[PDB]
Formats: sequence, C-alpha cells, structure tokens
Amino acid sequence: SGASVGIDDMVIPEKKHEIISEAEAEVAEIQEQFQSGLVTAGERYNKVIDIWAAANDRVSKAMMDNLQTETVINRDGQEEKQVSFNSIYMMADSGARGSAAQIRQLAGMRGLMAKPDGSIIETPITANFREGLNVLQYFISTHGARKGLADTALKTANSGYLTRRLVDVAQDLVVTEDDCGTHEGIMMTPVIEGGDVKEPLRDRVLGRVTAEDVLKPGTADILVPRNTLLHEQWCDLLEENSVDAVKVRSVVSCDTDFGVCAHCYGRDLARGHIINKGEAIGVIAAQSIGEP
Amino acid sequence: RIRKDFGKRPQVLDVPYLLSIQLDSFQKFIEQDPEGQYGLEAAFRSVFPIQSYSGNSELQYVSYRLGEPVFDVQECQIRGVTYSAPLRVKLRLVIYEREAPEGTVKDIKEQEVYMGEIPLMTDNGTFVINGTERVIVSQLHRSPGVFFDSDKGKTHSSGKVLYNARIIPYRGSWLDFEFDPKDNLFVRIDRRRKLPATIILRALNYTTEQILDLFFEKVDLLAKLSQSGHKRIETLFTNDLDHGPYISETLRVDPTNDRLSALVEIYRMMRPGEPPTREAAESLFENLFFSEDRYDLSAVGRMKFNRSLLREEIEGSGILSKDDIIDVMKKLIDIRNGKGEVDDIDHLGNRRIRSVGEMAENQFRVGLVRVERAVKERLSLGDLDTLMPQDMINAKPISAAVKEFFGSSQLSQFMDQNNPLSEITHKRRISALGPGGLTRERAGFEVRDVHPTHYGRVCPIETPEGPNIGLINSLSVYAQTNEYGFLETPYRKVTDGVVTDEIHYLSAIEEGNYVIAQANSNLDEEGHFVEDLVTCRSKGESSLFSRDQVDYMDVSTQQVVSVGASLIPFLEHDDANRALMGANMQRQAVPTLRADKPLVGTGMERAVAVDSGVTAVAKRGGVVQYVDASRIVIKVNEDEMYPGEAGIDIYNLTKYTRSNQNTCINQMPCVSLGEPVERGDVLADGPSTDLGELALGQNMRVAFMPWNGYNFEDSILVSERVVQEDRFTTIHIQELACVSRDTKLGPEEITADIPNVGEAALSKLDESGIVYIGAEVTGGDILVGKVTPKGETQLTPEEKLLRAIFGEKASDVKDSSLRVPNGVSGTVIDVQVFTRDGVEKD
Amino acid sequence: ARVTVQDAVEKIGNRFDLVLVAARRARQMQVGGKDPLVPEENDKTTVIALREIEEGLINNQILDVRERQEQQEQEAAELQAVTAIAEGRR
Amino acid sequence: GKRRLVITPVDGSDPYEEMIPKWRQLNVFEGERVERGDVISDGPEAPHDILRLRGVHAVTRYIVNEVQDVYRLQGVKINDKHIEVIVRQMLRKATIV
Amino acid sequence: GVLKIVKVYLAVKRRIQPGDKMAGRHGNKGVISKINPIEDMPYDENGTPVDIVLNPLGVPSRMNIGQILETHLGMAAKGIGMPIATPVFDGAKEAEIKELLKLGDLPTSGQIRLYDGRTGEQFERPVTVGYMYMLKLNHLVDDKMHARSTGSYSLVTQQPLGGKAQFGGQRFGEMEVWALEAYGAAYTLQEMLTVKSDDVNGRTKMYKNIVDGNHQMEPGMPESFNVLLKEIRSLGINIELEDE
Amino acid sequence: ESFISAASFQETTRVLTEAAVAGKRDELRGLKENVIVGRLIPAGTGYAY
Amino acid sequence: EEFDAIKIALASPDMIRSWSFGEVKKPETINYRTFKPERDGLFCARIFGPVKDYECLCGKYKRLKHRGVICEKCGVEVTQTKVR
Amino acid sequence: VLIEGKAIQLHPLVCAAYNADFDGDQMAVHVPLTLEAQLEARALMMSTNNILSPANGEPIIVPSQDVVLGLYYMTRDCVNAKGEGMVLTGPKEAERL
Amino acid sequence: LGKRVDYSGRSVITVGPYLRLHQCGLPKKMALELFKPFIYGKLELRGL
Repeated sequence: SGASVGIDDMVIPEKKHEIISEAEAEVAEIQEQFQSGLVTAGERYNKVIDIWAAANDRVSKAMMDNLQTETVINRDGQEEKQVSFNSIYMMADSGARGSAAQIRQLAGMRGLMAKPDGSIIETPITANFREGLNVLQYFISTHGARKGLADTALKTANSGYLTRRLVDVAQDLVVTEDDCGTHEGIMMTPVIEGGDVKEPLRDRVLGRVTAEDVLKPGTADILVPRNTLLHEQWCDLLEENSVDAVKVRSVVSCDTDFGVCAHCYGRDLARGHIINKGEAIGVIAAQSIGEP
Repeated sequence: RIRKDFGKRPQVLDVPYLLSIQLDSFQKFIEQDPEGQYGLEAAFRSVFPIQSYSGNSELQYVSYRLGEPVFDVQECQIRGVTYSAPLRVKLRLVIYEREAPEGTVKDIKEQEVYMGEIPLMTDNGTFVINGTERVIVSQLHRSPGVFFDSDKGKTHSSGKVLYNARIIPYRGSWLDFEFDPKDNLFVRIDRRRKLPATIILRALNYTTEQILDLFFEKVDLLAKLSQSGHKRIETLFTNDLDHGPYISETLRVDPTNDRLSALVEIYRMMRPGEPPTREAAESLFENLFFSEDRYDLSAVGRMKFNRSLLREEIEGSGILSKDDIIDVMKKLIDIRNGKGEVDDIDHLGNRRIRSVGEMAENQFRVGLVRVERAVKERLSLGDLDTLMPQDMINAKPISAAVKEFFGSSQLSQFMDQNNPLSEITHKRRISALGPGGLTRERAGFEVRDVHPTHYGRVCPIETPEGPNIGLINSLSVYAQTNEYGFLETPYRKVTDGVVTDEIHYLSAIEEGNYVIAQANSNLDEEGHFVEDLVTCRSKGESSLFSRDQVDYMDVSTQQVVSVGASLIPFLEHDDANRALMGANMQRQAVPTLRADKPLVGTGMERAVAVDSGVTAVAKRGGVVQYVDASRIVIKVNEDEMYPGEAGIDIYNLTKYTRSNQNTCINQMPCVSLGEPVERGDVLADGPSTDLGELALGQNMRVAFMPWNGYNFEDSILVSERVVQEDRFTTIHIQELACVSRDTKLGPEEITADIPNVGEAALSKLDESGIVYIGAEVTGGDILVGKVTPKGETQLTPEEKLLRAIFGEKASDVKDSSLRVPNGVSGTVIDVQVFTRDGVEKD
Repeated sequence: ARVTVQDAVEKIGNRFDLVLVAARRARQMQVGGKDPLVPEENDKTTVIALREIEEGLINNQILDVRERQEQQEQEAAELQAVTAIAEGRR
Repeated sequence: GKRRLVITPVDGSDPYEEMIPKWRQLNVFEGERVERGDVISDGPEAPHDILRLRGVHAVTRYIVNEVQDVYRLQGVKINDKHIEVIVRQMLRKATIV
Repeated sequence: GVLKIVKVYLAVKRRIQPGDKMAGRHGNKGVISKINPIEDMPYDENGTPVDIVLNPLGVPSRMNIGQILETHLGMAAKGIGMPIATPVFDGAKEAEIKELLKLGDLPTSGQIRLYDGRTGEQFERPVTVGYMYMLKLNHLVDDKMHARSTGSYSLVTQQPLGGKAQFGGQRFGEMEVWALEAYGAAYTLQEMLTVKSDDVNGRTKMYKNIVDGNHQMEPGMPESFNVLLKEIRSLGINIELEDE
Repeated sequence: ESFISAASFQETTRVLTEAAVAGKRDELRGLKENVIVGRLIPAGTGYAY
Repeated sequence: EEFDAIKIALASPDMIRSWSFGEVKKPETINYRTFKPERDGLFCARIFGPVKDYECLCGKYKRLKHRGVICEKCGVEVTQTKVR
Repeated sequence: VLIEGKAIQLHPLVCAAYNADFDGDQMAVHVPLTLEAQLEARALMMSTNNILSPANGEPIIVPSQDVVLGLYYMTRDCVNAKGEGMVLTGPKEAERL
Repeated sequence: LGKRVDYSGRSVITVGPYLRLHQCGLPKKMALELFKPFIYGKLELRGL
C-alpha cells in the first residue's frame, strides 16, 4: 500500500469554515440579549448545546463526501498502534474501524464535553489538536473524559444473569421424539394482530411446518400442502395476501410428556435444515438471548 | 551550539520543594531540642495524669527525655529491626502511707526509665520497619464542622435551612432539634430517645409565655408545642395550669406506669428508676469534655462555628444554663425567614488532608493510653514500697500500637523503586481511602469526577485509570500544603483595574468566596485592563462581565499540570486520555544500560533528579582523592595535613544491590580525580538518568510502514541488529538462602571437605564451606554444601540389594544441598556468613 | 478443513447420530484390541511421519448403518469378557 | 384526573368502577371492541391478570413477543422460537378452583 | 534450632525476548512476536537498515496526534547539529518548524524514497522516517508460561493442587459447563467432573491406559458424592442407593 | 416431582424432608440431577430415542 | 458401573445401632506422646477402627500375617486405613 | 500445530468470536483425553462447522481489518462517468468505472 | 462449583499468518508438558 503519514497529511476540510459561519451568527446574538436583561443566563445555558451538538456531526459528513469524488486514496492519521490504519476514509468505508465520532477528533473539531454533575460546558472547544488546545480549553476536556469508563463498568461485570435463570429450569426441555401423536386441529394459530398494537413480522412464521390446509384465494392448485417445510421465500407468499389465521405446529402446542419434537419446532438456525433429534433447544435458547 | 528558544512567559516564582510536605510536619511532633513543650508534650497531657483511684495513689507527669538509641546503627539492617530511640519520662507515685516524691527521707523517686521507643526520620523523610522502609501517604476527608444538607419526604415541616439539622462534632452528640407536628414533638438526644420537647425548655427556665406565646404568632405550625400545654379556647387562667405553665411539680398525668413532671422525669425514661440523688448522671457529658471542642482550644472547630452560628461560650457549654441549645435554635428560624447559608458537599474548601505529622499524633496517643489497662493489673498485686520503679508501666503494650501503624495500615505502602522519578510521585498522591465514616463506597457520580475548583490544586489528568477513577489523584507542581490541611495555591492580587506582580498564597476556603480571572487574559501595563468581558469563574460556575468584581488572577499556566505530566513534549497536542496512559506507564519504567536524554524536552527533567535525591551532592569544597567505580573519597581542609588526622568522609557508592521490586539502582562516577569540587557538584549520576535529567528510555529509527499481516493487532517486529548491541538489558536479581537446623538426628555443618561419593560438589565449594564469586552453569546444581546424616547412620538390609546392582557404595552421609528452583538461574552477588558472631544476634 | 467429514453429515439426515456412530464403536476398538475390525485396511486414516503411516483414527467405517440392533448394556459387558487386555513387561 | 375503571367497558348488565393514578398513558381510543386480557395501556402487563381470560394460547404469545420488542429496537435479530420453549415450562401447573 | 545463616544472591541478566510489552510516553502499546532478519530488510539510499518497524494501524481512536513535532523536528535537529526549548501549552509552531526543516540533509516533508529489499521495486508513495522515544516496560512474572499434567492431591477433598516445583491446574469454572451443554455433548462433560478432578480410583487406572497405547474405560463414582452419603447420614436421616 | 431438583437450586432444606417421609424414588431424567451423581448425560447425544 | 434411582427414608435408632459398634463417653481425643488415641475416646479405635494399616493402637498385631483377627486385649479388628 | 515460540498463535478471522485483542491478554487451553470427546471435537466443537449464528442466521465470522483491506483495494474503480458512447480511442484512463 | 482440570496450559497470545481457519499455533515446550502421559506411550512403541 505504501501508506504513510506527514505534517501536511492532516489536512482540514474547507467545509469547516462554512458551518462555523452560521454558528457565529447565533453566538454574536446570545450575549447581546444577555447584557440587556431580557435573557437569563439559564436560558442561554441550554441553547448553546442545540447548535454545536449538531455542528460537529455535519462536518464529518461533509468531509467523507469529498473523499469519494476526485480522490479516495488520501492518507491521513498519525503514528500509533491499535487496530485502525492509514487513509482515514479507506478504512472507514471498508467497514474495518473508524466511527464518525473518532475521526472528528482528527480532521474536525473537538466537540462538546460534560460537567461532573450533568450539565454541559458553556463555551465550546473548537480548537483542534492541529493548532493545539488552550490551557483553559484543555481543563474542560478532562471532565467529559470521565464519562467513558463509567458507563461500561456494568456490562463488563456479568451480563450472563439472564441465562442464569433459564438454564436452571429448561434443563429438561429437550427433543424427546420425532412425531408425538397430535392431529392438526388443536394447536396454535398465530394471528396477524399481535405486538404492541399491530406490528406483525416474518420472525414468528420463520421456519415452521404448517398444519391444516389453509385455503388461500387465487387460481386452482395454489393451496399449501399440509406436510411441507417453511422457507424464507415460502413465508413471503403467506404474509402477502392471507392476512388471516395460519394453522402451524408450535412448541407450546406439543402433546407429549416433557419435551418437544422436531416438527413442532422448525429450522435449526445454526445450519440450514430441520432440527435433529438431540438439539437442546432449552439450553441454546438461553444463551442465544443471554449473549446479546 | 546555539540554543534557540521560543516561548518564555517569565514566572515570578519557581516550583517549591516537592518534598516539603513530608519533612516539616514530622518535625512538629517529636520536639527534642528546638521547641520545649508543644507537640509531643500534648500527647502526655491526654494520658496523664493517669488516675487509678483505689485509695491514695496518684501518678503525675513531669517531662520527657531522648538519650541514646538501643545499640549501633549499622546492625539493624541485617536482622530486621526498626531503628529507633527509647524515651525517658519522670514518674511521681504516692503510697497510702503518705509517700510522695518531695523529700529525701521516706520519699523515693525515679527519673530515668526507658520503655517506649518510637522510630525517627532521616534525610529524605522515610521510615524503616523490619528492614523494608515504609512511607505514609496523607488521605483526603471532609473536615468536621457544621454543614447544611437536605432531607427527602416531609414536604410539610420545619428545621434549619431545609429540614433535619445535621452536625458532626467528632463523637460528642448529634443534637437534633427537628419539628414534627400533630402531637409529640420530634427530638432526639444521642440515638433516638424519643420524648416530649415541651418539658425540655421548661428545664432551661422557660415558662409557657416564651416559646409558644411569643413565636406562634409568626407561625401556626406549632401543633407539637400546643399539645402538652393544652391551650384550647380562652378560659379561666388560674386553676387551669398544666405541664407548660408550672415548673416544679408539673401536671401529673400520663397513660402509663410512671408519670411525667418536667424536671424530675428526664431520667424516668430509663426503667426502672432511682432517686434524684444524681443531678449530673448525663448532663456532665455536654460541658467540660472533648464533646463540644473538636480540637485543642477550638483550633479547628472555630472557623466552622462563629462564622455560621453566633458567637461562642467556653470550650463546652456549662451548668444549668446552656448557650449551645439557644444559639442553634436561633438559626433554624433565622434562615427560615431569609438568610443564605448553603454548604457544598463536593467542595475542596470543606475538605482537608492529614499529613504524617498529624497522623503521628493520634496514633501515638492510642498506643500510650494502652498501658493504662496494664498499670492497674500490677497494682492489685503490689506490696508496699516496691511498686515504685518500672514495676507498673510496660514497654510491650506501648510499643505495639506504634509498630502496627508504620507497616500495617491503609496509609502505609511500599515505595515504588521501579523508577527514581516514580519514587517522588508515589508520595505526591492523596488517596481518597481512609475512615469509614468520612469515606464510603456509595455512588458518587458528582464526586468521583473532577471539579472546576481543582484547577491549580489537583491535576485533573494524572489519575489511576480503572474502577478506582477519581478517588486516587496527584498534587500539582505549584501545589503545597500548609500546617493546617487545605491545599494552598499562589494567586496574584488586583484592585480595580490595576494589577500587582506580587503573588498571594490562598487556601481553597476563600477560593469560592472570591472571583479568580484567567492567566491568558490581556494586560497592558500594571494599571489598566484590556477587556470588558473578563472570562473568570466563581466556585464551579464560570461567570462573565464586570472587571471590578475580580481580585485574584492566575500567575502561572503550569499550575494545572502535575509534576510528572509536565515532562512530556507538547501537551496541547495530546488528549487527556493518552496523557494519562503515558504517565501511569512511565512510573513502571526500569533503569537500562543504554540510557540517554530525549532529543526534545521541557526543562523540568533536571529539577526531578535533584529533589528526589538520586545523585550524590557534596556538602563541602575540596579536591578528590580516589575515583573508584565503587567508592569515592573526598578529603576536606579543616584539619592539619596528616595521613591519619583529617575530615575523612567516605561516600559509600551503592553497587549492584537488591530493591523493593527487584530493580537496578546503581551509580556511575562522573567526576575525575584532581579537579576540585564544591557544594552542588554531582559526584555520580543515578541509575536511569544521564547528567541528571530524565533519560528513562532511548531513541531508535523507524521505517513507518505495515508488514504483510505480521503486524495484525498491536503486533510489532523488531530488527535483530538491536539485539546484537544488547541495548535492552535489565538485571532482575533474586534471593536464595540456606538455613541449618538442629534436627534430632544430629546438627549438620557446612564445610568444603565433605565425605561425598561425588566430585561435582567439590568443584564449586573450595573456599572452606563457601564458594568463589562469579561463574556459570545451569539450574539444578549445588550452591552451599550440606551434610545431613539420615537414617541414624544405619543402612537397611533390603536397601543394600538395590545399590548392589548399580555399584555398592552407600555412604553414611549424603549431599542434601539446596538445589536451584525451576526457571532461570543467575550469577551471585555477595556472600554473608555469620558463624555465631559475638554481637547481639537473636 | 478435514477429510471426509462434511460427507458423513450430508449422506444421512442427522448430525447427532454420526457422533455415536464413530464414538461408542471407536473407543471400543481400542479396548478390544484391533481384531474386531474385520473390514480391510483400506478404510484407514493417513499420518505423514518418518515416511510411513501409523495410528488409525476413524470416520471411514460409517457405510452400512441400521436401525434396531443391541441394547446398550452389553456393549461393554461381553466386550471386556472375550478380551481382557492388559500390559506386561519382560 | 380520569376515574371510571381503566376505560370501563359497558355491557348489557351492571358495569363496574374503580380508580387508577394519572401516571398512565392512553393507548386505545374510543370505538374499539376490546375483550379481557388485551393490553389497554402501555408497557408490560400482569401475567396473572390476563391469565383469567387469555388462557394459554394467548398469554404465551404475549410474553414471547413482548420480549422480542426490546431486542427489536436494539438491532439484533433472534427467533421467537427460543422463548416458546421456555414459556411452555410455565404451563406445567394449573390450580383448581 | 538454627546454628548460622548463609545468604546467597541470584543476579539474573534478563535479555530481550519476544513476549514483553513496549510503550513510550504517548501510549503506543505493542508487543514483539517475530524478529525480522536483516537479509529481507529494506533500507534507504545510503543503505541504513531500519532499527524497528512500527505499525500504522490505529490512530483515529487515540486522538493523541502530537509526536509529529518530535519526529520531523528531531530529524532536522540532527542535520543542523540544536536543543529545542518548548514550554507547556506553547513552544514551537507549524510555520516555525517548517522553516527549520528547510535545512537538514535534503528532504523537507519527511517522506523519503524507500527501496524494497525483497522484490527490489521502490515502494509507491515514500514513507516517513525519524526518531521516536519509546520504552521497554518490565516483564511481569504473572504472565509466565505455566502448564500442569500431574501433581499431588488432598485426602477428603481429593482434587488437583499446585505446589512449588509443580505447576497449577486451570480450574474448569462453571461458566464453561453450560457452554458445553448447549452443543448437546455427553462424555466430554462427565470427564470434567470425575477422573479429571474428583474421582481418584478412576484417575490412576486411566494413567495406565494411555501408556501402552490403549483406551481408558468409563469413570466410577465421584468421591465428593460417596462421602456425602455419610455426611447426610449423621443428620438423623438414612440414605440408601438402588439400581434398576 | 424430583426432590434433588429443587435441592440443587433454591430451597433445599425443605425437599429433603418432604421426600424422606413418603419416599420418592426419583429417576435420572433431568440434567443437573446427573452432574451431581456422575453418569452419562440423559440427553443431547445420548437420549432414550 | 453406573447409578440409577435413589431411595430416601427416615433413620431409626435400630438401624443406626447396626452400623455403630459402641458409644463414646470420653471427650478426650488422642495423646501427643505416642500419638495413640485414648481408650473409649473420640478417635477410639475400638469403634472407628485401627489408625494405621493392619495394626491396632497398642501393638499386639503388626505384621501382615494377620489378615484380620480381633484382639482379646484391645478389641479392634485388623483392617486398612480406608474403612475409617 | 507445533511452532517455535512461547506463545499461543490465534487465527485472525476468528478474533471476532473471542472478541479479544493481542495487546497482552491471556487464554487457557484444554485437551481431550477420551476418544469419544475427540470425535465431538470434530463434530460441533470445531469452528469450521459453526460459521453461521445460532441466534439470527447471519455469518458471524467476517473479515476484520487487514483481510478486508486487501480486498477493498483490489476491488476499486473511480466511478463518476458521463453516460454512453462509441468511445474507441482517446480516453482510456486506468480502470475507472 | 468448580473442578480443576488435571491437564491444562496457559500463555501469552500472539498472531500467526501461517495458520488456517481450522488451525491454531501453540508453544513448543508446552507440547511436552500437556501431552505428557501420551508422549511416553509412543516413545515406548518406537525406538527412542
């Protein structure tokens, strides 16, 4: 690649001096109304945030817009080791590493910090690392840097408490046979009127053999066999014209003593076929929702 | 070589002594020669006069004495003994048969008695217990005083500024004068002794025409005071008096066994009961005692008393008349009308530290009064005139609580000897851990962070990353603590436009009361200010406008950075995140052979190696005699030129020696022989430093460019040429030792002449028991020859069968030497042999 | 990846089955010596070392499967009966 | 604040009335044929409350989909069949009135 | 019960070895894994092998760009033969350094032509070369290579321990048990409970099975289970086992 | 139905007394009921079917 | 081999009397001298069995010649240290 | 596989599963003894068989930093065209889209 | 709840481009320690 770094490789977008112009217009009218006595200090304490917090997001978007036109092989960055790489855009677009927030601290501005209490610093710190931050402007940057390793000191502890309850119960929920003895009538009919108010999804019907022969509108030879699997494409046909009740073998509709057959379930998800006899859907189901 | 400089911003003052805090404070406790009776004398005023009244016995204290230590100085380092010096106090005991020290006949008295023995301070200022030196670090806590907090719920009550009044003396009493309507008035005493407050004021001489007749007019929330008095509809005055009106007899009605009567009832609360023969069974606690006064003659509880309350009445309260209950209730109403006395919880001006000087006091008192529980036990066994000398006071008890502090506490840790620079920084910190009452593990989101008031006080950068963030910190460069506790920082004063170059040290107490401007503010000649919108602050609140409001400005801009984070090149280009990850790792450095000063610097690396006391500093002029790479001797000209008569002051140059964390602390002679040297001249450079500045690592070239995958995640390849020059060589050094025992079989001995069947144990051991220095082999050999007979020098028949196959040669004694443990071996440094020396060995 | 491993899971409509197919039989081949293995030496793994081949492994015997056969208790009842196996020295 | 009985449904017999704090957000409007067990307000719902009517085939689908709601806003995708296997376990018991 | 004491030091000259960590003052944490030979090591025009090749993979997330004024300026300071005094929050400037970079040797931007020692073709777009102030942090012994196979065992507990000469066994935490049950295994789960820890008479017999090239039979009854029968027996309650 | 089940979780001092009186012959059908005794897992790879 | 079902039932003094061989009355444990347990003590060998392999507490039977024979003076059988 | 050194080399593409970096971490390794477990280690314990995600169904193992860089480089154009024409001589600029 | 494994290893983690998706590298000396009871089983059958 031959990627490197230089003193002139940290160029700054010309769009920066275009977004600050509209910002200065508001700043040049926030102290003027303050000296008069018609605007309380508190009124201008929550207004400076509703203008700078949106000025540090548009600058990052206006930059990448240029690194995808006349040139893209542009090389930025500095000289350290981590996981990123040179070409501040080539790696950000490849989906490797580099969020718009991090990049902002190299070609854009510094952004807005936060007080130890909960408020936000008045005067922003536009001064970038390029020109160097002032002594006073650097004193505030240390306040918002304490919120980083304070909001993740809970998830890194032990988020496996969720799986700590399911496993110690569904430890006996394992496939016992292939075919129980249930017919096709008494089961579970997943209606299309579910959720908070009415927000259906292909997730439920995703992978599950139908029971009864649903008579769907259309020409002859259109009905669905009462003994066939369900694929992602097969479901797209159901949730298109039916919009009614669909009889399908579910888990809670199993007619056996402790356990659930393969038909009443559906796909394996881990691979690309029907669940095999032995799949502990009572243990894996606990970790599949415990790790996220 | 021309030196081109850029910025300068001249300062009116330089960086104060970094090791000034842990030096003067400890010199205000011992009090041996300088002062007379102040520091140490105060410790004998608490314990004495110790009175175990059992008839006619009394012990009075006179004075102290500090003579000679136990033994030699250079002898307690090879046995593990805390170098200290015993004390001598005067005792005056009297027997029932009238035997008090005052005459020469029938009056015995001893003056010299040495029992207790406290450690001392040397040069730098570090103690030494059990060989390993110990260092005490001061902690931060909230200074005891009268504050004002809040209280949840209620939303319909009274109290002080807000609600429940919360004061914190030190142990005395938690006076609570809250107000709960309905019926019973809510008033506590020490814990939760609930009782009607309508009879309390009655005891302090107050009729029913004072508190509920001249106060209910401005507030009708006295439903708790108009209950006992029972002042319903206007009726016949006399003949209708209750508890309130009358005082002595008082109304005698109550749904219970006992009966209330104001005065003679305050004790009836405790069942069963007893006659009023005890007029002072608890009232003698809220007067002449350490209850009220939070310090000696209110030297600490003064600023936080007369400033909020009214005035002050004696060290305590007094007899019947108590001005400690009236001067507090007048505040609950004063603020209730309109005042403004709010105290900030997370305020530096309300929290001070306790240096080693203060910690040496409270820890010496608890250890001295410990013998009190032993001087009474030996009294019951005492005869007549034999219990006068040191037959009562014991040395062990008093020398127990003193040795368990300088080696077993939350403020006593081992000094980090990983880096001479990391040494001073270790003591340049203030842990937020300590007392359980002044420090809790509760969720303090607005405390575990940095406050705007820390500007110049504590560096908001140098903070240990991790779960313990915000708690542990560090002191700034221009941050020094006085004899009080709070941190004091220089601040130039101004008065309406004009500015004075003279600085002014001020604490954090008045830091919030006054306004401080900015250093980077424009200024043209002392007299006129060049701005109408001065960017200043006002206690965690950046103000604006007005130029006459200010009175102090920042003289230096370095007051924000610490003493170790100011050596890094270009701080304005570094983020607060990496600025810390580069400091916490810097203290984990290690002295290397190839050490050189960085090409670029700030000019603060020199001042570090000086105050730290790493390089040798001469204290007298004169030429140099020898310049050995292990010992340097300088002869002075104070005595006549004589081969055996002069000021011989040999400078012991520490060669390859051990360390607290197996590091390398050596010095290299940088001065030649012949050239005269004077005070300030360096004799030998320190371990990780050249000429006397920084020089922790080194500089190499680099072809900055990725290498086909091999450098995936933090992976780095290194050229072989670097290894060829072995520039990265660190000496670890371990510690081995062989101990001889007196086994029942027979005490073994160490000697070169061993009756072994081999020769491998003879090749090394040849110097009569010991072995020569410096060599080379591998792990699993012999270091010290050992001859320990086994099986009572008696072989077994069945055993002779095995060795009869592989050469029959079974000797009585074998070679049971200490073999090298698994891992990596190494050369030997020194060898010590103490074959029952004539000294005082245990 | 490995040799003939994905071919054993596609030939039959199950994965958990293939496990015991080359488990309770493989470990049984070692505790029974090597004579019980009547098939030819053709179906055997290959280990490149010192210009020769050793070991044996498995996963190459699964060919003729069936449903119902023997229980599960006799698998190691008459197995260790016909052959004792041990270890002796000269 | 509002009174009634959480939108008291009027039948052909004798209605009922209770009380409820104003800290409740409205969800269902007027002219809606709602039965017992169907969430009237917002957020979670008492499983024991809807148990009186929903029964099994209804009370199960609710608790399963409700959990799939919080994981829906996150961005991660997970099949609801991983919950229908652990909810059935709560269908092993049945008290007798 | 001691005659005399003999103290013997043990100085060890620990040399550079792939496994330690290196970090300067900026926070460029790294680790050596493979030593790059000199043969396949590219150089400049005059022929100067690279002392150490860093890693240009990771910058935007650090946000600590400032060591640039130490690399470029450090190179020009060598050619001119002068110390640079730069205070805090001030000092040199982009325009000031650029003017100084005019001298030195020949370059002025920092990017010098690098010739490949492998293929021979010059690398497209020259890279930067200068001096960086790094540091070799001490190698903690808490990350030393440890491995255990056989050791001593307790009496009532009967579990793998770890003495001095012998290493310690990694305790198979419960956190790794459920992760195995998800797969739906079997024998690989009962082993991490019996022979490989609790079971004693099943541990010795197994050791005499992989020595002759055979196979280990099925484990027996755990020791922490056969003692519980007695532990509960002394609680006024009788317990008895039973087969089919 | 099993007594060792609730014993391996919450409330164990109760199930050991309720099953002792009537005498419940609990069979190995669960999961954690096996890990404590030591035997082949009653599921996954090895199941009745 | 393996384990099947488990049976649980109350314990009766008649059953506990079977496993037990006697009753302890002397709180005394063992001796620090000859390291021999006290007679009818806590660690008594009369009921809990021998301390060492194939040997009583006194010293009547030491050699392995005695596969297992109770003593007329001690009253302790001859077994290993496992039955403890 | 045996390799000269005192460290455990891990696959770069599988780092997304162990979510760990090579900055100085640490990992323990277990070794199966029984043959039965040795078979299961190549049945479901192996990584070549667990490519998809059990939760949803999307491939969990995907290019990281370097493996994706080499692909995105070779697969690069220039876009920004005009329209469509004969174009037989004149332009011919590298490999633009 | 926790049973210590009789056979386990641990060391620093590094990278290896030579490795495959289904391959993993490991220390040299560690190989002898881990498979100790196994290495002796083959040495006897051989000539070593």
